[PDB]
Amino acid sequence: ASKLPLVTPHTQCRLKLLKLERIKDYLLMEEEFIRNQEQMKPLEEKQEEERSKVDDLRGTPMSVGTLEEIIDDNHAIVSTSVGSEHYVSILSFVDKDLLEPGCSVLLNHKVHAVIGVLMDDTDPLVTVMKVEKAPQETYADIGGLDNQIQEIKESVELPLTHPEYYEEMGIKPPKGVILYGPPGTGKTLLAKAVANQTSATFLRVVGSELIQKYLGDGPKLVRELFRVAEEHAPSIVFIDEIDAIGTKRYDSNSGGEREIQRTMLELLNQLDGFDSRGDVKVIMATNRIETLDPALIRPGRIDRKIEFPLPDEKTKKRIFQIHTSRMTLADDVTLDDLIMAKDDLSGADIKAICTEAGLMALRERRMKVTNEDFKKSKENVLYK
Amino acid sequence: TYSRQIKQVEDDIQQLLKKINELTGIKESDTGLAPPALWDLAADKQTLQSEQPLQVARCTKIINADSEDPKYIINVKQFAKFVVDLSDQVAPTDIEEGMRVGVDRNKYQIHIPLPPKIDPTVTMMQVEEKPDVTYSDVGGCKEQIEKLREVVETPLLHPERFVNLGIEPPKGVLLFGPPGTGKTLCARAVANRTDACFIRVIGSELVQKYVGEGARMVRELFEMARTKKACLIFFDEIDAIGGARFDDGAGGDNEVQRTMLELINQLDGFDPRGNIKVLMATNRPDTLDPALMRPGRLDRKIEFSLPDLEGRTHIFKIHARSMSVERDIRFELLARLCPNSTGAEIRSVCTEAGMFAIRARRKIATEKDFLEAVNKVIKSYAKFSATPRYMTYN
Amino acid sequence: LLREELQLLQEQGSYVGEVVRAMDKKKVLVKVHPEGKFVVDVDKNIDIN
Ligand SMILES: Nc1ncnc2c1ncn2[C@@H]1O[C@H](COP(=O)(O)OP(=O)(O)OP(=O)(O)O)[C@@H](O)[C@H]1O
Ligand SMILES: Nc1ncnc2c1ncn2[C@@H]1O[C@H](COP(=O)(O)OP(=O)(O)OP(=O)(O)O)[C@@H](O)[C@H]1O
Ligand SMILES: [Mg+2]
Ligand SMILES: [Mg+2]
Repeated sequence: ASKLPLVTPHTQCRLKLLKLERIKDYLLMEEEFIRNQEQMKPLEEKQEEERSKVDDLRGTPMSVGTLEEIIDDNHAIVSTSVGSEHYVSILSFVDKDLLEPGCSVLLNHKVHAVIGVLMDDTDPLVTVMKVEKAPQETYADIGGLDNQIQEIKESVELPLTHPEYYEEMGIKPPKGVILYGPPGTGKTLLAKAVANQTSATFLRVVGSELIQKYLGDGPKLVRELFRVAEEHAPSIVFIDEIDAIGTKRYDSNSGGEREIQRTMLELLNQLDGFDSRGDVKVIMATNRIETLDPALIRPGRIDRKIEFPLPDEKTKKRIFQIHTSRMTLADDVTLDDLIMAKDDLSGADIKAICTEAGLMALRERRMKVTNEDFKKSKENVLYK
Repeated sequence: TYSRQIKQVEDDIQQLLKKINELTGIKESDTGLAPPALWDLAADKQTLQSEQPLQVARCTKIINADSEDPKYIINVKQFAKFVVDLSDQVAPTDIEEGMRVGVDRNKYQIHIPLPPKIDPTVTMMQVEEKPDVTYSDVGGCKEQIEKLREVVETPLLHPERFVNLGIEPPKGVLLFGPPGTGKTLCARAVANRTDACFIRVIGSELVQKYVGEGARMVRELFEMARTKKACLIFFDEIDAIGGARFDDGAGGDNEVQRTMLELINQLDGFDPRGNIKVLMATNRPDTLDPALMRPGRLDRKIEFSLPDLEGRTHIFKIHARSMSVERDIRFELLARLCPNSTGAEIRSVCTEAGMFAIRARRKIATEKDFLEAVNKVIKSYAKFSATPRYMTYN
Repeated sequence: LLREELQLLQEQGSYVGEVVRAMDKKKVLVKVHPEGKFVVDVDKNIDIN
């Protein structure tokens, strides 16, 4: 376990041979070094003798406790599960480093003395807000954008994969990335390919669900959220639809906008706090970019501002080609009549038409998709 | 040449490490304990010595005493209350009232006094650790650096020049301007340079769900503040913690105002904080309450505006000192291109201007690379720019 | 059997618990209705799965 971190010749050399031969002699020295201790000091088994001596110290009714202070000379005040706290002492098999206020520990039944500490059963919300797997396909699924994708790899992926380029430059990566445009323009869709691509611990949160009914529960949820993001790894925090904190008012919130405000203040701390931040990236996305506070949008808090335009028609045919790739297209159709049907159709619109047309074929048990499928299909999708 | 001969002679000793280190005893990965090779102090003696003579000594809280006699009045967590006594090992001196004491479970007598409650969420906002921000790095507002630093550290580092002159130094100071101007970044150089308890406070963390709840947190903060001799209390973004009182009709924003009034009381009146210096910083000061803005609480009043030309050039020389560039560029040209601009924007231009050299295959940025930063950051992001309604602070 | 009930009914009551989950070395983590969690053992007649 972490015996020798050096690998640097990386060849067939007498260097890499003599490494092990040295460490060979040291590990044999450890073997026959400890071998004499039981040869001339049997006196025990030492594999379970001292171990069950510890387990003969500690009783089987192991009560579960929680720290609240520390006095260094192995005694402290520890809170009971009832609440009536004590002033017990602490053992020598307690390996006194994992002791923080509020931690779960192991106590005696009788004198309630601090026997051991307890590993904490994670947290329900960490898994809830924690994204497990890659959602879907890569960046090749998107099509048409091809410029800001270089922007997203630029601020996000390239800092991860090539931390040589910033160092030869004498520079750090940009901090904050924001995404804005018309709705249905693939804003979340790009983040799915990011969540495909990355190996970092990924988090995703809607801007709508920040708001609470309890006072300060929002900002508390923020503080523990950034706690979770920082405590894990090179992490990617995504926020969708952050305008919804400013647009809609809900009567579940006891406070009005002057609690929403305080929520945005605590978040505004967590972007640009004086504390050492660490390796957490921030991707934001919405459609109403003009509405929120520009104080969150200052450089220092967000560096990169990324608009998503409406698709041009030669990109539209590409998006049709993507959403018609694996499907049994009957050759009755022409996609170019389908392009100019709406002047300002989204990429959600194309897939809506395609999938709904597949629903129309599955009404008639068919396998291929004909022209009138699209004819009545856009009647269903667009006009209502 | 000896391809397998290095690999298996490598591998049998990489395994033979573990094959006898299991015969040492590090194994049986636990559920919360310690290394078996370490605990052996409490092995035969303290196992029956720190245990079998040792009591539990349940901790309590004193109500009060009475005259002529000990006849102490104890209090516990949930249960009833007793008339109790000392031990012989302690004097009745430090058995003052309202004090936590360790007390046996049988005779119910006092063993040792205890420190009172600290409420560890307040303990968390002690920083314990310093950032690296140099006064060299906040260059451009050196008069503000001086005018602040003469207030902050000079009595702490020299408590004689104020005394022998015969003046009491001020205690309170706010810092304010538009965002990104170097308020928080400026505070980090103080937390760098300092030595005493630097207890930071962000006001939205005081937003509680119960009533009076943050108000007691204020009190406890000043309790452990008065324990220390000299202590620096930091206040970030105090507009959440209070604008003013404006109440009309149904009581709106009632709860915040009472905590603000407690903050007033802990600052001024009736044998105060003494040697406890405070430091606020806001974005928009215009919202703030006048009695809060009364001196004796917020004496020094430091503005942070944009640098004139030379501070901006200096900020170019701060963020731009450590990047591969063309040697023969000039920054004064760029500062001419950035009239109304913060140093965060300057840094952002530095970091983007590197990325231009990172775009194709260049190692060092050029002047026209900087120009490629200027129009994009300054003029293409000019829809947002966040500043001008904060110049008026609305 | 019937005379034996006069004796064996002198045995005290049995607690009821609630498993959160088990840990190493034949032990479990069990909490009571309104009483705190305990790290306790198993008997020999109970399998971990
Ligand atoms: N350029 C595109 N290429 C392929 N599919 C697209 C494109 N744009 C949008 N879509 C389809 O539209 C759907 C909606 O994508 P997404 O939700 O990311 O857009 P959005 O702008 O984030 O929507 P919203 O504004 O509702 O958040 C995606 O599942 C995607 O398949
Ligand atoms: N004088 C300066 N020199 C160099 N960098 C600066 C200066 N002022 C601000 N900055 C940059 O601004 C960023 C934010 O600084 P700071 O957090 O102090 O802003 P602020 O004035 O406190 O406003 P806010 O409270 O919104 O953050 C820092 O990353 C720093 O790089
Ligand atoms: Mg979307
Ligand atoms: Mg700041």
